[PDB]
Amino acid sequence: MGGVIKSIFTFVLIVEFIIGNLGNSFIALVNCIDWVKGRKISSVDRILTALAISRISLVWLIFGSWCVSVFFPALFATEKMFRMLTNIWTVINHFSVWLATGLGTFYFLKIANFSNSIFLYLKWRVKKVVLVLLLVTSVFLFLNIALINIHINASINGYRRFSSLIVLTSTVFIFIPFTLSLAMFLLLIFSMWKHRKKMQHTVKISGHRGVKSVITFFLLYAIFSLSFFISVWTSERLEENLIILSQVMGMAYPSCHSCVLILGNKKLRQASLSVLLWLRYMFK
Ligand SMILES: Cc1cc(C(F)(F)F)nc(Nc2ccccc2-c2nnn[nH]2)n1
Ligand SMILES: Cc1cc(C(F)(F)F)nc(Nc2ccccc2-c2nnn[nH]2)n1
Repeated sequence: MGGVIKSIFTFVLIVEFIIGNLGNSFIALVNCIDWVKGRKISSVDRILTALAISRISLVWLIFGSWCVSVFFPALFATEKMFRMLTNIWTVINHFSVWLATGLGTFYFLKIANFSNSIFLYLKWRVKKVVLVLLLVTSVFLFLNIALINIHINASINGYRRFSSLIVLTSTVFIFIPFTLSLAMFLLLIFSMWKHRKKMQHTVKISGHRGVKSVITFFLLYAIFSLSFFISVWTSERLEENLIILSQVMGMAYPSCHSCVLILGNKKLRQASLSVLLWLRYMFK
């Protein structure tokens, strides 16, 4: 039963790798092309391309880790790699997750409207707010690095793997930005619903159009949240082949969330449709 599970996990990891690579590469390439040929890019475009760069870095790191675990695994068994690779992974993943959270904050501030003066101040200071949020969050990165390093050092000292708790720490420190992003998304949905309710009563229908793209983000949130809920249960519930399971699980968000951005964004959606129609045309 182990062999079939391992093969299925490897295949799903391979498809995740290729899909994430192609999606993030498409995002970065279209943004760079539009930058080169005039087309003054927007702040959202800059954030999207930076996120794509971070995600391609993360997927390359994870795929290299998998290759090292497959080819000459003796190197992977070394403690030095166990420490260095996880440190670089946590740094890159923290930066990527908080960049995504910054994109969400930019959306929430730019689009949503409220009567609370604090919200108005953050709304009109949005550009400095997101940059400070990215800079101030570095304290979380340093604390995560210190905690993971001390935990692995203690585990090694006791030994002279114990990933059930390192993965727990990673999940705990990944839920922190995710909860804020979910709360902000719910707040924006509430704002849009209230705006449309108020618009449908006084103003006639002839006069919150983003609900069309809200459906896909809800699906992504649900799927990723279910996978993460399964993660904590599986970390202690059963089995011990967590290396491949964790290696595939940690690559879902940067591999699939990018496609959601592609469909949710008008520019990326138009680029995807143009690519599809160009593929059709060249076929002749
Ligand atoms: C591909 C790879 C290899 C390694 C390792 F080489 F360091 F093992 N780590 C990780 N990062 C994780 C990401 C998500 C969940 C868990 C870990 C995790 N497992 N063990 N340590 N961190 N991803
Ligand atoms: C591209 C796009 C469009 C829409 C729309 F449906 F409102 F138009 N919504 C989102 N999502 C968010 C919305 C608010 C706050 C944060 C996120 C978020 N968090 N993580 N990723 N995006 N994104």
